[PDB]
Order: sequence, then structure tokens, then C-alpha cells
Amino acid sequence: DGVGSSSGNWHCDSTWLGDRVITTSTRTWALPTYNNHLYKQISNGTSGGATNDNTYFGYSTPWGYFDFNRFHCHFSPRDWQRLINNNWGFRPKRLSFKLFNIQVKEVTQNEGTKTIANNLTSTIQVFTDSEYQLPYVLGSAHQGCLPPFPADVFMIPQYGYLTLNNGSQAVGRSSFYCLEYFPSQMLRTGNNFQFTYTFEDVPFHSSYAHSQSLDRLMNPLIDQYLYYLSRTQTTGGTANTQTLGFSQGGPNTMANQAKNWLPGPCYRQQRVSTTTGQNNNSNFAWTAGTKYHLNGRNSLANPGIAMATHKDDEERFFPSNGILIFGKQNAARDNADYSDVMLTSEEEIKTTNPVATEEYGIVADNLQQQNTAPQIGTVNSQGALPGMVWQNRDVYLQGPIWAKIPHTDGNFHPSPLMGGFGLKHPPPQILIKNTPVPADPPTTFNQSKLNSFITQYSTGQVSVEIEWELQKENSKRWNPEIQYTSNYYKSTSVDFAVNTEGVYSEPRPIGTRYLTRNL
Amino acid sequence: AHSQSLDRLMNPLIDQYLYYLSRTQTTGGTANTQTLGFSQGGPNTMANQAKNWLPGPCYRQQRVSTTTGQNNNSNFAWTAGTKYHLNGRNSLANPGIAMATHKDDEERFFPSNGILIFGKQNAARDNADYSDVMLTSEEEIKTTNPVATEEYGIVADNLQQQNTAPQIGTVNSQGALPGMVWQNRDVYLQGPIWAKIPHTDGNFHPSP
Amino acid sequence: DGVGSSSGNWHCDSTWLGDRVITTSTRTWALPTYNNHLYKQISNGTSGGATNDNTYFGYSTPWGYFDFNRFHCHFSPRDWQRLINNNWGFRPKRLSFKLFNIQVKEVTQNEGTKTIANNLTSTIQVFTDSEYQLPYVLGSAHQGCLPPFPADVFMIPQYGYLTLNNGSQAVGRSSFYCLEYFPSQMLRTGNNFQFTYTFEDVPFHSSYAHSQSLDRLMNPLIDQYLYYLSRTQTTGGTANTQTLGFSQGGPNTMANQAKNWLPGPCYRQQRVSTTTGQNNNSNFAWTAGTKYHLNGRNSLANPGIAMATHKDDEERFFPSNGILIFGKQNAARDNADYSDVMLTSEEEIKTTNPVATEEYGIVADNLQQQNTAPQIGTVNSQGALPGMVWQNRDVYLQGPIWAKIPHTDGNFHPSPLMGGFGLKHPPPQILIKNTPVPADPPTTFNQSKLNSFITQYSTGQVSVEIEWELQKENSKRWNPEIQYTSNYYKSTSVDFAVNTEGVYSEPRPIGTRYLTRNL
Repeated sequence: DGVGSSSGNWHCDSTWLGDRVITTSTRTWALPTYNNHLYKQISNGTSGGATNDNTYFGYSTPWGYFDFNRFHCHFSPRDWQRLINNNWGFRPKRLSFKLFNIQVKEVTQNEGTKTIANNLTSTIQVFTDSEYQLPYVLGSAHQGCLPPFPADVFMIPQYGYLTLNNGSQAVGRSSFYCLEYFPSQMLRTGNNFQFTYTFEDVPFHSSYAHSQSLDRLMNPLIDQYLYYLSRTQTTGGTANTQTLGFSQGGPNTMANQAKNWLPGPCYRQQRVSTTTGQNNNSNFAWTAGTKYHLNGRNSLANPGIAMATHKDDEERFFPSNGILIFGKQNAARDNADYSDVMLTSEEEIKTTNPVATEEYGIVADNLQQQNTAPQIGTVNSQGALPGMVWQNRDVYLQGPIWAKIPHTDGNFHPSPLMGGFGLKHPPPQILIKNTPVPADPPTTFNQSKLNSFITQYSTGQVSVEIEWELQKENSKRWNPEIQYTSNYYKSTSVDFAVNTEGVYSEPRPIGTRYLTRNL
Repeated sequence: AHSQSLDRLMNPLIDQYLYYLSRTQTTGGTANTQTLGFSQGGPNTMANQAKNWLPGPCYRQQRVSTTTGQNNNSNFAWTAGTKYHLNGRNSLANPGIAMATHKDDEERFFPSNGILIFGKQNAARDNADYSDVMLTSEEEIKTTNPVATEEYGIVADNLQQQNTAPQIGTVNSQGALPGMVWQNRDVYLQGPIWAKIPHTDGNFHPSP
Repeated sequence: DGVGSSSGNWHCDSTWLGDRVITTSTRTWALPTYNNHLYKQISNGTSGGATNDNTYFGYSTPWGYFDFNRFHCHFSPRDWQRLINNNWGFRPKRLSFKLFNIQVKEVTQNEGTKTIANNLTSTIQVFTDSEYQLPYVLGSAHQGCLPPFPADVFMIPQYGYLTLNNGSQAVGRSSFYCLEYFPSQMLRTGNNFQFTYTFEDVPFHSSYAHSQSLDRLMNPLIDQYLYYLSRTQTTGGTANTQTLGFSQGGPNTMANQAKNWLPGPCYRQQRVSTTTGQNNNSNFAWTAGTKYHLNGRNSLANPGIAMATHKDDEERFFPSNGILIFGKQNAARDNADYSDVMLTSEEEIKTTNPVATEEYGIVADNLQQQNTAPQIGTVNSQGALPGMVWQNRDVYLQGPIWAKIPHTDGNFHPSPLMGGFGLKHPPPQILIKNTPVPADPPTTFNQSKLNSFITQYSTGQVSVEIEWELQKENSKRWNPEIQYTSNYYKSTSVDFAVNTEGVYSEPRPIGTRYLTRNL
């Protein structure tokens, strides 16, 4: 372990083993000095134009953190294709992480002329929150993950967290965490860091789409032996009075047939069309937005529970805040145009889940009598009901992978709403920081803490290896299946490749549900 | 007690990579027509950010203040009481599912029949005065559970079009929803310890 | 052990083991060159406005020193809370010290443009005064200890000492010490230093407050069998002559009852109120100050023996110089305002110790006779008396921990008056210095000592681990106890956390006496 010896190699590859697939990827990173080596209290009150729904109290730290919670950090486009076109499911099993070839440099600034040189004796610090004692910031779809393209050099995100707040103030229970109060490993160039993790048991992700719908599971050729109320009034002319007539559900009355199950839960969202002319002329993104009310402040149920994006022949419709939306390469941060983003579709689950922009169903609303006509109510919000079955939101090549399940007394169907695997003990947070290097101190003692440091940043490589377990397809379907394919005809450039400028870009979101399976 | 709230689990310093519908209409003056604008949730738009979970179930109760002057002048203890209907007869859902007793800065508010109430030494059996009983508070769970005297949230109510403005509905009753997380009612030095779970074919979250 | 290899890791943590609690903390430090590599004789005479009470003769050295004699160098606020809310006592058992990741840098100064670079071959020197041969400077509440906040980088204090003096002159017995006359370890980047120490047996610190007072230990329901003189003169009208009447102490005459013990020693201090309007209008801080007379010069008995800060319902009163006073974050060095400091209170010992601003008691002053009325004297100074029992001053989260017991023929109740554990062989002094690096010498020999050195300072991390033994609480008290708690309602910031500026601050002093115990 010395100055002139590499402390690691570039491991980037994928190997398929029948029922396992192991992914490996390495990237080069850069870590600056954050907050001037200081922990700062950050807050956002109700003053100015700031709304209550956006208040917060927390702290920003001098630490950075590693994040690879995005599928394209591990699967190359072609690999993702191999995965989705041939398996009914998959899930993470274990992982290896490694930091190496660390170089800490110091930059000197004199009269506009800048010079960067090595500081051989400096150290960076690294540690894993293996006991989940720090606020788990991963799993909130933040930027800063390893880049999709292996050649791209990336910057490490700064770590910060939130605690209880009342307006812009803290409260009694507000907590303050100091990352220097954790044992951490110190490395100089020539030292390396690494650890292993094993994923807890989690269900395979459904990489398939149903080829049968919940309301069409019966035999199209046979009647039921069960009856249903089919007539409440006579028909023969004008002397129509009440009666009671019963019939047997059959091939032509499938909507009347007795069934064993119900569609999944529902929390209706407002519908919006990609053909702007069909939309109401008003700014309703927030006002008509579907939300949840938590201790005085509202949040968008984004994307909320899993529901089909639109029904048959309506591809132009989507829930105002009920789908995942990725930006195209270089799309603006604010008010990007429709042609600059990529909307995803959960249309594959129309089969078992309610359509997001429509009601769940109809219930009675009163007690009909001879002098009172029966009345009905439209259900737009429906919680779990005995007999329901549903599918979870799909995952995407550029989507999140896991999320920590909140430590609470209870929960229902722990599947992260943004998509992925819910884990009680997920991959630990990996925190990294550049150790402070004081510039020459004063010549006579002074109690004050030093605030004059040598300017410096670090850089090195990082490797992440993940073993995935596959669930092979076992279909007796006779006809070909739908598959993800590259375009056939000519084009200006290659999809999922680089520019003439060297910029890598992901042209579309790639789902997971291509193979089909019965109910 | 939780020291973080369900709606504040993200990093206060980083934007999300996900977008959300942020604009439905142009802004530049008076020629305002529909459009579609998308933005990325960030530190100042935490209420818009995409999240992974939902607050616990809700069965709204009527609110009452310990400052009698702020209450309606009528005897509504039973009439406005939150109840359940079982084979022709009604019972108070007392104290009912676990919900925060009141929100921030409202200590004077409590659910009509949604908290445990102990009597002080020698408090009368009937019509004991407020100063003779001791009300408990489940304020520690505002963090994950809905506030007992307020709605669960808002859902769409119709299908908006160019000739129809979007309408919304207030949810006052919300059953289990995939993604919910919640806390159970606290126990007290002078409170009950256990209870037998009814022998039935099924049940949900068997906590007394 | 090389240039490119870390020589230590960041160990900062606390682990509770039932009856032990182990604290670990690491900090980053900076050490400049002190005194230009010279030992200088320093002195302060009677000339100018200098008073005799402040004369001194000593030396300032080129060495620095490590100090972690302050509880907050080891316990985090929350940890201190765990300690004080659940134990009747605690004390230090052993410790580990470590110096590592040393970097010696040299700074070049040419035409205003400064540049700092590594000097790989330079060395720092370290050694422990394990035989207590140097004047023990620790234990005098000096600044320069490891910071409370783990992220704060600190400067190492310069070492200097004092010896006998007569005015500004030295005397025959005055001693001169040279630290280079001690074997010391020399380290280059890549080398580390470390040692172990074991605390001698010391009594647990009383982390409890008495729930009974010395004058109320009897049974409130039973009379004594003993009598006392209750009457010296008849009562029946006007013909009142002497007599002798005796009574039995009982529930209503508890102040007369015969008892077995006496309150602790007393050295009365002048009282001052935090309500300035109630104070005499004159500057009496020193003139009315409580002092001791030692060889011609006076010193404040600060804080002096342990006495209750004030009696019942008098929280606004305190001894002029009889309590520990900490400053709030950023309080001025001189004439800081009352609202800028934090006064401590030893009110928890009113129970066994005399109140600091009042007399000890009353004694006879003459021999009464039929022609002479009895006279009494007020005792304001009371030394040890057979039967006395007392409590020692409490310790604080930001207070000192130990102090070396003076090597003398005798002593009484060796407990350091500022608070803490008195040790005959305390943690040794750890001295550190940057080895002098000559700049190019002249080309032809010259007897004179070199006085031209390369400019340089060093920096690295330091770790201190201390094992504390706990004395669990064993109370049969039925009702809840008083506990240290965080505030409940909203606030601008969190107590014992950082600013929006990144400045850590300790909002109040935190004592140790919350749980209670009988007498």
C-alpha cells in the first residue's frame, strides 16, 4: 500500500449465469470541500412568498455520500434488454462496494494564476451508517448517482437532513447529528476501503404483464349455476309493476356473472391530455392536484398508489401527478416543455388495477322503497377490501431500485410507491469527506477554532457489484410475445450512445413488462 | 416518539431527478391559455416532491375545545359523536383508531370521543367537571398519523375538460391504503395492558 | 508505515455496558511554531500599575500540549443526559491516547504571494511527563482542550510554567526546565504515537442530590427520651426570677432536638443579586471579595470550599466568587455582561452544607452571671469539626474532570475545589513540538547558534478513549424523579447544535445531580 501503487482495478462488466446475473461498474468521482468544513442550520419559514406546505428545519453537513440507487448504475441498455425480454422477475441478492486509487489534491490561488498539486499526506474519511443511525436520505430520487455512461466522471452529492419543524423553527424533539461522532476510516493515497452487504428477502419484481383481466377469468362457453337479480319490473306493455326475475350469468352477460375477486385500491387523480387543446384553460397543476394532508401541510401523492395510466385507446391521458416523469438529456430544471421530458405509462396493469383518472365503482346511497327511487354514489377513494388483488408500479432502466421502509408500528404493502424494493435494512449510507487541513495557525495561542484551511478536493474510483437473482419464464403461450427492440430504419445517431459532442443520452424510459403471464 | 415526519424524509439540499406537473396554464399577461409545464421537486417545494409512503388510516371525529366559549352552544356529545353501526344499534367509536389529538399549537382541541379520559381522585361518576378529569394526548403521532379532527386528504371528484373545471372531494374516512405506515395509541401508567383478540375469521392490525 | 498510508482511523463513539460506559473522540489539530523555537524568561513585577498580588516569574517554552480535561471532550450532550438521569455516581478507570495522520507543512512567503507545501522529511516530537517531573500545568481550567463539537478543528496550547518569585525577580530556589532534556519520540508523516493510562482508585462522583436534610432525620411522630434546657426564668406574671426547666424534644420542637451530626465547613462569601438594583452601588468585586493570604499576596478563594449557592426562594443570589461561571458562545473576554455568561448553582447541597453567603452558626461569647447577660458570637469561618458531613461541588458537562493533588506532607479532603477527581498520579502531560528545520546556514563556520529556520506548522488527528465506571441507582422512591430534559415547544434553533453559520454552542451548564438519595 504505497504512493506509487494502484490500490484497485477497473471492474466494469456483466456476467449471466442462468438464474443469476452479476453486474459490476466502476466510475471516477470528484469530491470538493462542502460548507467550508461546517455544519450549518438550514431552515425555510412562512415569510416572503413561502407557503406553509414547504416549511422545514434541518442541517447541511460537510460530508458527501455515495449513491447508486438507479438501475442504470448497474445495467447497460443491452443488459437491461436481456433482462426484460426473458425473465418473469428479478431481485437483488448481495453487493460489494469499493473505494480506491484515491488522490487528494490541493489548489493554490495567486494573482489569477491557479495551480493544482498533490498533497500526499492528506486523508479522506469514509464510513457506512450500518446501524441506520443517521437520517436515511437515499431513496428520495435525488441526483448524484453513478452516471449511466461508464466514461462519465461525476461529482459526489452533499449530505444534509431534515427534522421536526414548526414554521421555520425547531421543536423539542428536533434532533441534531454530527457525523464526526461516528467511527470512520481514514485513508491516504494508497489506502482503499470496501464492504459487503446482503439484501434481505424481498419479492421478485413482476417483469411481466397480465394476459388476462380480472373480470374475464371464466369459461366463455358455459353458464354459471348461480343466479342474480335480473329484473325488478314487468315488461309487457304499459301495465308495468314491480316483480322479481332471476337469471344465470353466461357468455353474453359476463359483466353480471358472480366473481371471486375485486380490483386493487384507488385514490383518483385528475386527468390531463398531451394535446393541450383538450385541457381546461387554467393553471390547475397544484389546485386540482391529488394530495395527502399531514399535520397542517399538504403534499402531492406523487406518484401515489399504483393505477393504470389510462384505459383503452387513450394514450394521450395521464394522471396530473400519478406517473414517473424523466427529463430528456439537457431538459431545463424549471418549466421544461412537454417535448423535453419523458412520461412513463403503467398501462400494463389496467388488467387488475383501477384506471388512475376514473372512479373505483358504484355503491348504493339510500334505501329504495315504493315511494323512493334507488340512488347511487360514485367511489373515488377506495381502501383495501377483502378480495382485492393488484400489481405494483413498474421499475425503469433509469428509475430507483430500493427505499428504506419507515420504522413504524405498522404499514400496508411496503412496496415503495415510486417503484422498487422496500427493505427494512437497505444498503447502508456511505458517507465520505475530505479531512480538514489547517493553513499555518497564529504564532501565539488563541482559543478560537481554526477557520483558515488549505484549499483541496479529492478524486478516485468507485466500484459496485450486485448479484441479481432471476426468475425464468415458463409460458405455454403459442404466439410470439411483445419484446423491447431497437429501431430498424436509419437514424441520425444511435439510441443510447454518444453525440458528435460526446454526450451520452437515454432516448426513452424502458420499462420491464414485456413477457406475459396468466392470472 | 418519532423525531422526523413522514412528509420530511428527504435531503434538504438536493433536487429530485423526478418531475411533476407544475403548470397547466400560461402566465405572461392576459392571453392565458392552457399549456403543460413540468418541474423538479426541491428544497423549497417539499410538498410537491414524489414520496414513497402515506399517512395512516383515518375516521374523523368532531373537534371540541377546553375553552368552552369556543364551542357551539348545543349539547352535541352524542348527536355529533363519531360512531359505528352494528345490527341496528350505534356505538361510539371510543376512542377509535389512533390519530393525533391535535395539530401544532392547538393543545386546547381534542376529538369528542377520540382520547382516553381518566378521572382525578374522587371525580363524580356522572357529569364530572372538566377540572375533575384528566384528558390524554396522542399528539406524539402527528408525525405519521392523520390528525383526528381533520380530513385525510383530497381526491378528484370529476373529469375536467376545457368546458368543465376540475372538482375535488374531501376524504374524511380512509381505510388501509398500500404504502400507509402508522403508530398505535400510547399506553398509560393507569391504562389497560392487554385485551383478548376476538375469535373471528379475520382482523386487521389486532392492536386493542 | 509510509507517506501514502493512513496511520490511524477516526474513532469517535460511545458504548454503554451496564456498569461501564466507554467514550471515544477524535479531533483534528494544528500546531504552530511557538516562541521562535526559544525558551524565554517571562516575569511580572510591581512597576507600572501592576499590583503585588499578581507578581510572577517563569518561562515560556517552544512546546505545545494536549489537554482533554473537560467532560464535553468525551460526552456528547445526549450521552451526558444518559449518564446523569440514571446513575448515582461515576468515575474514570483507564484511558488510551493516540496521535496519527501527522502532516508537517512548510510555508513560503514571497512578495505577498503565500504557498503552503508538504515537507515530507520533517518531524514533530512527542513525550509524556510520566514521572511528573515538569510543572503540572493541567488542572487550572485553561482554554485549549479538545472542542466539544467533533467537527471543530482546534489549535494546540503553548506550554509555559511558573516558579518562585520575589516581585519580578527569581530567587535561589527558582527552577528552570528544558523539555529537550527528556527523551522524546520523533515522528515523520506515516509514524504515530500512543500510550495507556490507568486511573488510581478514586471515589465515585455524587451524581445525586439528597432528599433529606441533616436537621430533619428523626421520626416526626415520636418524642426523644433526652431532655434539653427549655426555660431559664419563671413566667407567671411580673415576679419573674430565674429557674431551670427541662423538656423533651418532639415533632414541634425539631430545632431543639438532640442530633448526631453537624453541617459541613464554612468560609463565608459576600452575597450579590442578579437584580443589580438590589446591590450596593460601589465596585466591590475585589474589595469585598473572599480571599486567602499566602506569603504577602492575596488570591480569591475562587470558588473556594463547597457551599450551597443560596437558600430557599433565593435564586437571584450567589457568592461574589463562590461558583463556577461559564461564558455563552462568543462572550467577551473582559467585562462580559451578565446576559453573556452562565452561572452555576450548588443549591442541591443546602441539605448538608452551609449556605455560602450566611454564617455557620452561633457560639457563646462570655460567661453569663446574675449581673451579666449572656452574649453570642456569629461564626463566619468554621474549620472541620468532629461530626461534620458534607457534599463536594458538582461537576459540569463543560467543567474540569481531574486535578493533580499537590505533593505535600499533608492535606484535607483532596477533592479539587473547582470540581472533579483529585489524583496523586493523574493523566500525564502530553507535550508536542515541531522539530526546528534550519534554513541554509552560512558558508564559513560561525560559533553562533542558528536563528534562521524554515517556516512551518503541523496538523493531524488525536484520539482519546476513556472507560468510566457507573454506580447504578437503587432507589425505593415511589414518585417520579427530577430529570434533565430538552425543551418541549418550538424554538429558533436546536439546543446544543449548530447555527445557520455553523457555530456550535452550549446553551446552558448541565449539572449532574438529578436522581435523589436518602441521607
